[PDB]
Amino acid sequence: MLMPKEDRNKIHQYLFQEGVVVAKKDFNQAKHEEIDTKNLYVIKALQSLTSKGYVKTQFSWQYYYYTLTEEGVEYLREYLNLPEHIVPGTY
Amino acid sequence: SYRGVDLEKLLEMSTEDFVKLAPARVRRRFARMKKLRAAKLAAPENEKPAPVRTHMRNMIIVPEMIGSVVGIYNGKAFNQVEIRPEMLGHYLGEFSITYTPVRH
Amino acid sequence: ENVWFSHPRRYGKGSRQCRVCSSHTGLIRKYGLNICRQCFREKANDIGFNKFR
Amino acid sequence: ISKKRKLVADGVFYAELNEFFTRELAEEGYSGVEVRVTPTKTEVIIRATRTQDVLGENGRRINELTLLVQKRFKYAPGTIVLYAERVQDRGLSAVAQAESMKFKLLNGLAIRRAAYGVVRYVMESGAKGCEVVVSGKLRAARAKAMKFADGFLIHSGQPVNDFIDTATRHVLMRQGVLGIKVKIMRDPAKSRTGPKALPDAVTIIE
Amino acid sequence: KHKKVKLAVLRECSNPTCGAGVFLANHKDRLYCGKC
Amino acid sequence: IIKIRITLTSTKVKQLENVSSNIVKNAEQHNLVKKGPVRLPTKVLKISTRKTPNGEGSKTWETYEMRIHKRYIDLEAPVQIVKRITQITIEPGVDVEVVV
RNA sequence: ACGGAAGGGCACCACCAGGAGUGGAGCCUGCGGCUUAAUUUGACCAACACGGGGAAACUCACCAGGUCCAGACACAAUAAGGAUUGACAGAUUGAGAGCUCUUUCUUGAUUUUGUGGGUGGUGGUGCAUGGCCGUUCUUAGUUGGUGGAGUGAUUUGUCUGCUUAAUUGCGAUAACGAACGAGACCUUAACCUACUAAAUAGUGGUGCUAGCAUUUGCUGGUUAUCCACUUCUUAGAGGGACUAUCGGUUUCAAGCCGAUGGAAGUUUGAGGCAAUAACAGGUCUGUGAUGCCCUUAGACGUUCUGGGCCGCACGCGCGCUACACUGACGGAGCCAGCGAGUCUAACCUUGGCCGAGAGGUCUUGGUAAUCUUGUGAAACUCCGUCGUGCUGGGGAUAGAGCAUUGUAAUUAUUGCUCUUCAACGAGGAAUUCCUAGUAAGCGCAAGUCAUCAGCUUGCGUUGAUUACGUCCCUGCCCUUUGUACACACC
Ligand SMILES: [Mg+2]
Ligand SMILES: [Mg+2]
Ligand SMILES: [Mg+2]
Ligand SMILES: [Mg+2]
Ligand SMILES: [Mg+2]
Ligand SMILES: [Mg+2]
Ligand SMILES: [Mg+2]
Ligand SMILES: [Mg+2]
Ligand SMILES: [Mg+2]
Ligand SMILES: [Mg+2]
Ligand SMILES: [Mg+2]
Ligand SMILES: [Zn+2]
Ligand SMILES: [Zn+2]
Repeated sequence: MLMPKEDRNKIHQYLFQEGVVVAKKDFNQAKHEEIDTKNLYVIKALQSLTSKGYVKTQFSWQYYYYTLTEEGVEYLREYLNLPEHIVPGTY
Repeated sequence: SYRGVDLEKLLEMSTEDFVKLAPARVRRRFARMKKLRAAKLAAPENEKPAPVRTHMRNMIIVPEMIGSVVGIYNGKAFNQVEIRPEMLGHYLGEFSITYTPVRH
Repeated sequence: ENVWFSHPRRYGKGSRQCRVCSSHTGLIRKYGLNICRQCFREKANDIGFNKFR
Repeated sequence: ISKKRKLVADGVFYAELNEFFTRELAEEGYSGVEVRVTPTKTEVIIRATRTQDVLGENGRRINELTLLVQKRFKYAPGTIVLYAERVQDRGLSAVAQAESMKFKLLNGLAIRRAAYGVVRYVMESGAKGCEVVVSGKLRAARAKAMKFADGFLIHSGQPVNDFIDTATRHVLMRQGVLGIKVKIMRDPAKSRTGPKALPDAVTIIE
Repeated sequence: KHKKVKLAVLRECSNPTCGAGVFLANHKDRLYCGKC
Repeated sequence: IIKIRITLTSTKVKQLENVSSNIVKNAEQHNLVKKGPVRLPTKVLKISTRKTPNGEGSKTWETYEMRIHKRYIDLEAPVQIVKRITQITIEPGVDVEVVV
């Protein structure tokens, strides 16, 4: 996808600040309920890096559930330039 | 002439005024392609304007589009009709038939 | 482009869908179920709908 | 919200949670959820055969599942609490047995061997009857259906609602889908709730 | 078929979020920047 | 002493009656004055649907029912032993609303 | 398995006796055909008001067109003097679309270009499948263990006879003992001057209190106006029926038939659930169920505009309205039950006002045994007009106007007013459903639903005639029997 850098950073920071992302399968919703970003943007940034790994997705009645993995925590630490003590919220 | 208004007054009557002398459907719709003049005037006189194409079959004939040639879409093959004062108050789609006559 | 990429979907069959399978046809809109008739048959016992008579 | 719509939506939410945990905690042996509503918080008691994988390291998995359910169902943090307690008897849960047999067929085990393993385990776990139906292209063919039964099995009347556990799973093999149906008739004698015998069972004292 | 002609190495208006990198384009009477 | 009404709604009649009887016994053992438990007619939320997932076969219909049962008991009680009698009822499946 | 073989039993998806019809008319609706750019498509007892399929847009799958990638990601061919993104205005376009161009600004390692690999698909395959439904089959049927018979397939058990709705039982007996089905069960509809309890149900009497009558009585309002009670209502726990009692008749019982009592005596009525084996039955167009195949950037993805699904020489199925006086029309009488309904918001709407109507407007109550709602339903009843005529039956077709829903009513969404006033004079051969609160007539709620019922799912109102049988027709069950059938008499 071709998404703004700041919007991708908003999604990335919510992901490695809460641990889980729940996005409705609606590729036209203007705003994500939790994140001030396009729902399409959230969904596709995850159909993105969840494919390299770093996350696990479950569909479950038109509602994607993404959960971080260990490689996810490491990669997002590197991405957001965070010190190696800020564990995800789920920890 | 329309219902109590001659052609001369019609040609000068603005859409808003004309609506008041029009049946229930059209005036309710008004209570709820302006390039036409660009072919009405930007064309040689004593002749007809160039056709202006549109998909809007639900456009009501007002006495502002009188004289213009409109290519109405009926799903394919824009059909050119000349807006005449008898068309007033009718939908654009009433003059571009959507189907082919069966002819068993 | 993005301006003309959605027409009104505020009503009619295209506004709503099954909350399970996102199908537009056969929807159950009673009591706010908003479930396809087939999905409702599949998970009627989970919701609390049972056959007695 | 009206009471009709409230209770209907509560049932719908229970079904949503049930399917979510069915899809998520399959490999962890999920066996069913229960939603208790307390004035301060809602509690969701998960029954999974493995109540350590659902928890996770220091509760990581259960906390992330709580986060997922909060974010999906718009719950203020702290107002919902998942507790993975236990499945008291694995062999009596049709859902657990169906999931186990699906896992066995997926990772490779003969249909008859896996089905009779499930049937034998259920019967030795105190059940008064078990039946496993495997339907589909057992070996690439006309898609037969094989039944493997032990004990007896009433089907049906009211006693099937009373004590019969049925579960249906789709196993996705490289050649189509196999359908697994597991039916367990638990012993009415050790019911510990509801009627303790069949309606036509008469016991006399002397 | 957006081609975006290469446009090899090379004023201002209101809405001060336009931060002095918003040079105008001149065909004729063109007072509108890229943002608008 | 404030007058409050407790409304109990549930699909499971046995536990709804367990809660209503716990409330009545708690009001008697705390020596309150209560208008008896009124049982408003159970709402049968029925829904009719076609059994087949397609359009083939004999047109066989299927009625599913959700019987919702409702109860209200209103009485007069002070704050501590009204909070305790609304916090004693945490039986699963019964929804309880206390209105002042 | 079949038989234009036999015996026994059984069924208004069979008949007899009948009722209501359908088939004939107009229209509604589905199917075929024809037509079309497309008229998307599945289905041919067990397809055809079926796909919950009442499609203006959406739905949508079809057609004429126009966008976007929502082509992840390991990888190499583009990037740190720009890989890329977007766009005012004008051409262009249906389009106020940066689609593309005129053309120069904006943004900046997110993409773009090719390989590999994914992703979506209402694209194909229901003869590759899961699941689910339908059907065989609404019948009473089905199966081990051990024993008996047979070389064996297999058989007995699972049966002569009575009995039952029943492979239900009496019983008989190379079987014995069991399992499923039936039944039992569960839901519901009947009753209960019995229990518990009710300004979310109701009843009496006190307050206040309009009318009539005036010796205290009739009917009334008093929704914070008191007290008592639960007959009506509600819903918990229970009771009640077990063919009870008495006759008759059964081989010998199982049972059956009468009468009495009873609220109820046909499994008390109606359902829900419902075995074993199957069908190349339907569904890949419910599914983020799914294998394989196909396609994947000029898309079969997705979205937008417009059209189509409804198109009409014609054939068919479900239906609505009728053909009239057992009626139509006008007044007046004024009686249900099942239900549904809005808090992030526009749902059910009382009442006031405006309007001939539809409808509009101002409020109100209701998240509901509370308000809509006593849903003041319709048929029906009474009193009148009509007067037997295509008539004041019928209301098709059509013209004009007024409203409502909707972004949008043209191919008329629907409602309303006036006008027009077709066929139809009870319907051939055929053919359907039905045995009691049933048929039929009658409307109402719900489902779909922004709007749109002539549909369906339920509900109540009025309420017959006929029969209480049979195996003639069409079928079903058991047994015997024949078979050159086993893809099983198509
Ligand atoms: Mg039964
Ligand atoms: Mg006859
Ligand atoms: Mg008729
Ligand atoms: Mg498509
Ligand atoms: Mg098939
Ligand atoms: Mg033997
Ligand atoms: Mg035999
Ligand atoms: Mg077939
Ligand atoms: Mg159609
Ligand atoms: Mg329909
Ligand atoms: Mg022959
Ligand atoms: Zn669905
Ligand atoms: Zn600018």
